[PDB]
Amino acid sequence: AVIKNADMSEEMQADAVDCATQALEKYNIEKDIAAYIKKEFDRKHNPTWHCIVGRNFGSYVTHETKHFIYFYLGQVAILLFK
Amino acid sequence: AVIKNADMSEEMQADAVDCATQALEKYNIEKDIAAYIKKEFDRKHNPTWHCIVGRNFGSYVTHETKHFIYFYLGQVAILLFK
Amino acid sequence: AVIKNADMSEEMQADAVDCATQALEKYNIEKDIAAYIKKEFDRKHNPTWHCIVGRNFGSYVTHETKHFIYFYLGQVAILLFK
Amino acid sequence: HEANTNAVILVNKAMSHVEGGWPKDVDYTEAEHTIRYRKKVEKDE
Amino acid sequence: NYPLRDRETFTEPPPTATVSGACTQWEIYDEYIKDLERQRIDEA
Amino acid sequence: MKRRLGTLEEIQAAINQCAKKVLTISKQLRRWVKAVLRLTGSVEGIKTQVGEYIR
Amino acid sequence: SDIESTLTRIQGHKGVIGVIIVNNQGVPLRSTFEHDAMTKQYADLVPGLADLARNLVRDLDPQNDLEFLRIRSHKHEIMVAAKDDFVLLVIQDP
Amino acid sequence: VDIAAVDETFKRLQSHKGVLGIIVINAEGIAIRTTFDNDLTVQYAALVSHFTVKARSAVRKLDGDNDLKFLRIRSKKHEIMIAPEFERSHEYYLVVVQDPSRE
Amino acid sequence: LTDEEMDMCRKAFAMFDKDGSGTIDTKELRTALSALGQNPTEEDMFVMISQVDQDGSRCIEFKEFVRVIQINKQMSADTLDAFVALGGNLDKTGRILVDKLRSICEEFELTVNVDRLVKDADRDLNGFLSYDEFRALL
Amino acid sequence: QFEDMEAFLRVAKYTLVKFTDMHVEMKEEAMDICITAVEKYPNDAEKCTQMIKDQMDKKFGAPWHVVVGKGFSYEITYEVRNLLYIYVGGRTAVLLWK
Amino acid sequence: NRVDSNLGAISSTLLVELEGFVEQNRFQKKQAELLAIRNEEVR
Repeated sequence: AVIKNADMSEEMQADAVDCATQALEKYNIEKDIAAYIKKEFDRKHNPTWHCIVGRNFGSYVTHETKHFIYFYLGQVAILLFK
Repeated sequence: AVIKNADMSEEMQADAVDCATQALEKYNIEKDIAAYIKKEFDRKHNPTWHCIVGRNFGSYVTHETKHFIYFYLGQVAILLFK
Repeated sequence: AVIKNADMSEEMQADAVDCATQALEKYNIEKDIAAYIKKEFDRKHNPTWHCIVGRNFGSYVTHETKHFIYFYLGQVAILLFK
Repeated sequence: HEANTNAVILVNKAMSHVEGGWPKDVDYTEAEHTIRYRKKVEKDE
Repeated sequence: NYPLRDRETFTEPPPTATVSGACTQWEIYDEYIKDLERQRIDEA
Repeated sequence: MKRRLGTLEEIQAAINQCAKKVLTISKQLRRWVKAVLRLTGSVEGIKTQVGEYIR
Repeated sequence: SDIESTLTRIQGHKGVIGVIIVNNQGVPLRSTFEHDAMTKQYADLVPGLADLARNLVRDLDPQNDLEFLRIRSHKHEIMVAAKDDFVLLVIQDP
Repeated sequence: VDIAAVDETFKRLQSHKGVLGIIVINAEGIAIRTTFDNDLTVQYAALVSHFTVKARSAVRKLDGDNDLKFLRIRSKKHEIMIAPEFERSHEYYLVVVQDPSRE
Repeated sequence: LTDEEMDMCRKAFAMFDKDGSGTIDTKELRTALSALGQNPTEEDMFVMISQVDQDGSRCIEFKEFVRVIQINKQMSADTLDAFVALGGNLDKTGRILVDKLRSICEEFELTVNVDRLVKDADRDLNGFLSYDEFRALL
Repeated sequence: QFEDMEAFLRVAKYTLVKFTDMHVEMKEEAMDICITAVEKYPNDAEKCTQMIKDQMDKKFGAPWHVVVGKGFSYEITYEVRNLLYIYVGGRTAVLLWK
Repeated sequence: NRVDSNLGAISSTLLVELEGFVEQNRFQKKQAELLAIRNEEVR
């Protein structure tokens, strides 16, 4: 897995990567990918997340101190945060 | 400026709003708002008060009959009471 | 039991802590938390208390000579004072 | 001994734009390394 | 003189919802063809 | 069509004289019955929708 | 009597092992199999590939669409004619 | 040198009728040789990578001992041809785009 | 939600915003009410629009048009008309009075009729029709 | 019935709002500031989002969230009356939520 | 034509059109003669 930018505890970075990869393996469309990646992590840790999946998107977003993750898998991109 | 529940005189609810809103714009954190307003509001109207400010709140508190405000202002609501 | 700040006798603090927590567990709504936390602690000691429950609020309070309590427990914020 | 605020959160702002798929921070799209990476994947028998 | 009465607090946090969508060149093309069609409908 | 496009009793009377009139035009020249039943049922439905509306 | 005659012709050539028609969401109607423990396999696996491929083709230049598709495995040639009403499958080893 | 051989294979394929394009993309969705510009390249690489791993997982799930050496999607404009060779130390799903309308 | 409701919604939106503004202004609305006979105040129509205007425009549009038709329609297909035919005047009792049918055949003045239908739609074989066998009649 | 991408780009200059829960003055100000952002920097889109949410940060709300792009997907939780999704230039699209 | 352009237009008519409903009464005069007229030719 490829990570370009993150500022958060690595012990749940492993949680993020194992949450995203089985999602990407299972479903076959990219709306339900951003559905699941929020949904299951939302029932895991916190009340609030936001998650983007696609290619060639631009964004500015206020960070969270220990919740900001920018994945990269197989020319398919994921962002999620609080 | 929206008030919801009150029984004070109209002249002092106007005094309360003109005390509170410019003080809200003056500061940026909201511990010191609820020090500054209550100290001022001691020196202006009557010798003892308590105020709370903030968001997502619940309380149960005893107001002398002619003293109660429930602001709902900038989505930072203020409640103040004798 | 995380207590940030107080100036007050300590077995009454014990009553504070347990009458906060079992009130929180018995109840399930935001307002009735501070409803019980007054009402019981009210009828036990003294006729005058004031009590606040929620998250992301704020107040200064004048120093009560011997009866002041603040909690922080399981993303629940509670204040008690005389 | 008499004032209170909740545990306040902290937030500044961060950016992200996605371009391409090189392995890691070994390689960057806005540089020359792409050429040499394709070179070391071009000559294997 | 004056007595003591008590009140409670009902705080409504602003309403929230969840929105999910997928932007792709096919979606965009179809919508513009629709926006153009209503233009002809308005014109006619 | 009259099912599609259905003080109240004046209007209901007028509707039912109109249905009588359809049959009178027929006179100058069994499903008769069932058409007439669903018509009257629909008219009563109009009346009770109104009656719940005033509540 | 043209649809069923074409079904009967197409199911009797030298390699064909099954013809399937499936609706929009599912419901494989008019299979051709002596048991139905693997029809449902086709019906819920393949139209994901058909509409995923319509995504791949159409994304490029939106005047474009998809019409057919073939997947040739080692021992099978899964040909799918996808379109708006349904998805259609014919299986054949050459 | 074999680099002349593979470039020669590009002119072997590309000398055929109607063949608009040839490109090679590895398992990490990054193109290696091209024939297009750079952005049609990267969008092919991403799209076809995801699509072909879904299709191979489909065929392997459908039957345990059967894999695919072939893939052919159709347009009304151009018949994209994907070939993969799933192996270790190499899995290079080359993809051609062609159509018999032109010339 | 359906496809012909969009047709009727477009036709009625054409009827209201009659000049072609693309937005329902108050004057065309009062024109529609005055064609229907009503000439109310210029303060109640303000409140009516302000409940229907969501965007702050003081003018309602097709999205708001179908929003109000959607809420009023689907909040409050063949169940009601066949139901309220005669048995829906009885409200889940299954016993229809013969005198109602005699009155129906009385008022519409029909030339020849024999009521053997109710004699030969009798499926409980008592002399009345429950609702399921009533649909079996229909 | 135009017959390429290019005649589509000749027609497609409008900025249709795909879905939006915003006040009309809210809508016009946000819509125009986003079109000025997209026309200002077509190449580097990161600093388009810089400009969009920092203007909305100082003026309208303390929290804001802008996403511009070419092809993507999203699922967000957003407080109501503050959501903008528009198609700009017949290709680029922008999600915007508080 | 003479026996089934009538009897597939006699069954195509619409009697009631779109208080004042007395106009309907007047309206239902007119088409009455219609069917009567058509019927005579088929007879």
